[PDB]
Amino acid sequence: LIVTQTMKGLDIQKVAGTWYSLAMAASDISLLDAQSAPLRVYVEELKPTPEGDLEILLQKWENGECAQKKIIAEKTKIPAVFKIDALNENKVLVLDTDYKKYLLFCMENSAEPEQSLACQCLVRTPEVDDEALEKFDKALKALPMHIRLSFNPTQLEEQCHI
Repeated sequence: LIVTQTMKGLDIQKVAGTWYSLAMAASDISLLDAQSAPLRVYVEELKPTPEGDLEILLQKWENGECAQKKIIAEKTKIPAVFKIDALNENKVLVLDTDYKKYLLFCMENSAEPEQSLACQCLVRTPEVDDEALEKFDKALKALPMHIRLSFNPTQLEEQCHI
């Protein structure tokens, strides 16, 4: 309810497998600032369960080391929207995907006021996808982002993007 872009007809089973966090954007600079900033997470694999929840394997720079983490995004009644438990619990939205090349998604808080939001362009291969990046930029102009990060094919192949 800042993000009002979801993918129609999402088949969550088809997002299974390998992904690369080619680009990231966020509403607040401090969310993506340093290696260890809170939302600087690098996706490695999407694992939908048979019951339709979404597990996410990612890397996070935790204590001077690139750490391995597993999150479960629980399904909702909207197939493009998932929910994560926490103090504040946060929605994950799938904005758009072709399954085979790119997926765009955003993470937001239920706050108020306090927009607060981060989005990624995920790609299947360690390549700069011009088309994906255009679509990411379109989805973003509707949103109030203040930091934007981009990674090259060498960094994409490194734990925690170098």
